[PDB]
Amino acid sequence: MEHTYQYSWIIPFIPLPVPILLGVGLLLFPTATKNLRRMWTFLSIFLLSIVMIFSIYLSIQQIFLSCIHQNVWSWTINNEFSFEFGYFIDPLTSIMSILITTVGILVLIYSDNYMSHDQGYLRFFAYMGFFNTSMLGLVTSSNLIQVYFFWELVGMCSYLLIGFWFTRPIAANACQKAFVTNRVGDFGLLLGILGLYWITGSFEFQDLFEIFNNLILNNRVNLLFLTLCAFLLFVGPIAKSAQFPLHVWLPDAMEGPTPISALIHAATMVAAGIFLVARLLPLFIVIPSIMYIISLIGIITVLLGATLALAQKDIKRGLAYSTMSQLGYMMLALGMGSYRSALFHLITHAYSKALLFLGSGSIIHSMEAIVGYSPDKSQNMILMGGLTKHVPITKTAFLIGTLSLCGIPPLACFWSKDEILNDSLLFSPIFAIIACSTAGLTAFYMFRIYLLTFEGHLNTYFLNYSGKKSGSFYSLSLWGKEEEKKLTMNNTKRASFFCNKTYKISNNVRNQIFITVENFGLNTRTFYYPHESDNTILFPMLILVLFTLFIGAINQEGIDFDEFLRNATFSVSIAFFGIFIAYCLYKPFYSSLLNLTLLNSFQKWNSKRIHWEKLINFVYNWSYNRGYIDSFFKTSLIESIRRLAKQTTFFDKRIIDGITNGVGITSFFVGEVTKYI
Amino acid sequence: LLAGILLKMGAYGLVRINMELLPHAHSMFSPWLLVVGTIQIIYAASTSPGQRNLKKRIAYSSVSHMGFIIIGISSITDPGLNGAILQIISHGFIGAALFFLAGTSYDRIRLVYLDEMGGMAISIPKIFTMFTILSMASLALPGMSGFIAEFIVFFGIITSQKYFLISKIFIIFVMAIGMILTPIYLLSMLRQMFYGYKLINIKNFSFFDSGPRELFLSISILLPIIGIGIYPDFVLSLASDKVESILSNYFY
Amino acid sequence: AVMVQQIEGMRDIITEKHVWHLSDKAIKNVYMFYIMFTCWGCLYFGSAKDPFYDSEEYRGDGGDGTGYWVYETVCISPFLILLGKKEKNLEMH
Amino acid sequence: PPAVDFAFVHSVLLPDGTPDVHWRRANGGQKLRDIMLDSNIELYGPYSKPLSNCAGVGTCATCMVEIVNGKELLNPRTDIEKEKLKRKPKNWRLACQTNVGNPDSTGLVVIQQLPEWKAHEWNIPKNI
Ligand code: FES
Repeated sequence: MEHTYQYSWIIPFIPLPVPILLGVGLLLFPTATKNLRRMWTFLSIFLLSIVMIFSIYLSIQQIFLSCIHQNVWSWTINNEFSFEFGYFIDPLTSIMSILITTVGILVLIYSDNYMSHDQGYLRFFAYMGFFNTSMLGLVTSSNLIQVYFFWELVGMCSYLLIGFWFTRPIAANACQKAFVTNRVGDFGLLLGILGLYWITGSFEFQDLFEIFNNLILNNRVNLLFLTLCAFLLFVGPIAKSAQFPLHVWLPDAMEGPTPISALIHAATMVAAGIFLVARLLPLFIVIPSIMYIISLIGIITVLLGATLALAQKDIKRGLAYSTMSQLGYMMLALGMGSYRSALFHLITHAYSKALLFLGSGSIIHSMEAIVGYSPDKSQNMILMGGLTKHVPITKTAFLIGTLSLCGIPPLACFWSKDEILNDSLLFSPIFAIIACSTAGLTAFYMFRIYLLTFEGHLNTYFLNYSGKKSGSFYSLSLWGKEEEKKLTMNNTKRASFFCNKTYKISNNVRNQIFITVENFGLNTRTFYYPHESDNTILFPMLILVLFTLFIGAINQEGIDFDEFLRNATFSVSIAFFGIFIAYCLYKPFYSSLLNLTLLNSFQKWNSKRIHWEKLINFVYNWSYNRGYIDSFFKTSLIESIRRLAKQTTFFDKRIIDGITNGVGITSFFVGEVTKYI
Repeated sequence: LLAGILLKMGAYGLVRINMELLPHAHSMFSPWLLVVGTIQIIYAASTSPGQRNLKKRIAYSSVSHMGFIIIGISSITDPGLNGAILQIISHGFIGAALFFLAGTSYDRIRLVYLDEMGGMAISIPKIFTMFTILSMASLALPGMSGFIAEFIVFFGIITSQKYFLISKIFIIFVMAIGMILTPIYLLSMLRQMFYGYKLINIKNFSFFDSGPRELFLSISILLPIIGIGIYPDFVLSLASDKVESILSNYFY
Repeated sequence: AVMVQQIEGMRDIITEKHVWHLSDKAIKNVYMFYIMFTCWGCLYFGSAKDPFYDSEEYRGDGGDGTGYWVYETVCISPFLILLGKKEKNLEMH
Repeated sequence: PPAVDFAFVHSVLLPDGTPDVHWRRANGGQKLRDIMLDSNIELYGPYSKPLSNCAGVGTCATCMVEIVNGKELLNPRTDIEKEKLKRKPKNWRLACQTNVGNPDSTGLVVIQQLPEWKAHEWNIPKNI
């Protein structure tokens, strides 16, 4: 305590110098620093390991000693600013610091091989290290000034990571939409911290906590100003944690890397909003209506995040909407006032879905050998099919992750969601059974994802489907030296060479002579099956498996750090109901464990597809059109600004530049007239 | 220099002549100049996506950032006027570097508008990374001087003795829409002239990148922006005494 | 520098408050060295092999260093081919 | 009765090296997607999983079928076949956006199901 918090200012700045050296290396001497290709990787990993060990040491001192350190320095001293940039060590700082550092180290170990076949390598690790710098500075922040500072820097790093692969234009639309949405949240954080400075005059996390115990009891401040100030202060976490108004940036983040899917969300950056709301809960329990607003936004986005992940063709977008629905669970917990269970659910999701993203990217890099390089091919969860037979450790890691979200008590994570629903049902009956219903839906789509990825035949090398596969397996025909010397140019064999005559019909033969000329055999015959990725992909997945097994059982440390059977079996029953409904739909007949009489009766009861033909249509159109909110925002929010921009440059160039140009036009005209008069 | 220093005189004169020579009529019309600056930021930030031209977007971007100077001058406060001086120096660097890089981008690519001139960032990555970082400096995005400039302008609004809450809420709201509109045109410029891929541009052109001279220009403007964006007393400390001497005439 | 803060809500706070400022002279010093760096960089990087503004891509076509050399080029070289076409017709092509 | 003569040539070959034609029967025209669902022929391929289709509305290009000699009794494209599939060999239509017409109909349209994942080109006769 005596000498370890005075050097707590380094944990933002320790990742920083390798993006500083890359930002002056790639920008000045690109052959030199790209010749030092893998060394900056290990240097970023080592500096983040230093920050990991120091954050673990601060966490050990937080669980031993109950104290908070606020090691503030001075930044500007001219007038009423007197600004500080200090570092606020609460238990939330320890949770967020280990949550950044462990996930960042594992994503960097992953990204050594994810980017190992990328021409863009070092600028990705510059963005990674500068993002880790910015987010660790965000969580070690003693005032809203520095929260605002590193908040916008995190938004910039999100822009850079999503538009990392800058040559593809869908990532360009993605990163523009992402940074603009983060700036719509930044907007609210601005006029929210300025509203708090007008209500308090604080600009510090220290004095807000001892002013908001009696600020609402005053007559000068308005309750309306406090609730609109707190709502605008919540607009920021809406944009970071991808809540219902500002959610349209999250599923477009897929076009960048898969490590940024593991780090922009299921990690640090969507935990920025959770960190902010949980840090400001001593001034969110005081303002009465904002708690209901946070509960309302969470309970609106949990039905949106659930129904979106039901019918995604993309693996990464589906896990993104799963991340958004779990972030809605976190905001629903933050709307409970639950100071403890919200952060614990944050920890277990941020170690669970990070593992799920690394498993998804291992699936993707295994599929790259099959389909070549394409996100509509190598990220399409439909034609993944089954990979249990091929990549087993990826299967085990992805399965432990999806059971960590499905809520399995012994060997996965369930106690978090148990505390969520336990704190939910004694609060308001409207919010509770729909939360359990979304939990059942969450188990449903996560098991749907697991079955479409790992369980069944491959859907791409399947001999019913691929014609090049049937041409490649059968190097010789079924007769050997008969029926052909091989036959190419197989003609229009409608009659099947049976000399079949025709009754009264429209036509049998015509002037149409079209031969189905098929492709050949014995050429690129191999079609190498998706083998396992190297050690740098499995090793973060093994460590995150050890996390999600270790955190999933956490006389407890629930109070010193910061209906028992019926509710638990109800949550497990509705989750296993989602398991069962996904299992009977996607798990094929040759590998399912169910009795074939019941399995036959599933299609026998439902062979009509008329009362299913509207339900599947509505759910798929919802998940495909993004609840039509993407189309409405691209119709009347950004194209409305485009029409406003064209109208405003019309008013500029035509009828205020028109007046100024018309002064000279009139002087020319009166000069030409009075010359000739 | 037309945008770096020639644009900021006058705004200098609004501090020099129109603020210490004529205090009471400046107190009369700064209610109107505040509203005109708030309309200025939104108006010029919305005329910028309407510009197909590259360099005109940066021109109206300069008109947009002058609104913070007009507001900080009209904010009858030390944080207002001091953020105005900071925005003078900050956007001197910002406009100078952006118009420099736009001139060099026109010299390389030879394409003026933005319906053409698609993905060029693989062709000129040094110009792309400097133009990207200086766009971030234009975004009032931190580690850069425009951030702390506009935030001290906001702080001068919110700590005003001239204005009441009815005005201040509207002023903060309209100004804070401007830092949403500014990413729209800046990142539209970035995704037009740099992001993307044109199939015809593979090896036959093979454009020359930023040379070391132009790269020193961009880095040497970038370094004081960063040095002020992380330690803003490189501007406020050389003028806060004089701004106290100015506002001594206004607060009595 | 040690202040123990008593807030009833969460916990006690051990704020440090190292108020500091770069010395008045040191701001002049960092200005002095940055003007030195500007001087050095202007001289040295003006004395550099400037790879774009030397070649036949820029100096060859037009390349006076303005922003209109493209436009006067594509506005005068068609007049050059019209002049050459008239001088071609002057000898009956 | 008016019986349209679909052929429904499958995408993959037989291992002998000849295509396998199935010659489905169903009456008239309501939707080609409903005909291929009802008469048990393989439309979607890998998209035949339950939530792997838009259940007939056209918002996904998952029911695509190459149709040859299919200019006789077919509806035109509803600006969804023109938009979902764009850069195609122009003989490819969505079964949930095409229709072979009216119930009083005879014809010999032959449809290659799954134009994705095939190896034969059909050597189409050049029109006009
Ligand atoms: S089923 Fe969606 S395309 Fe026909």
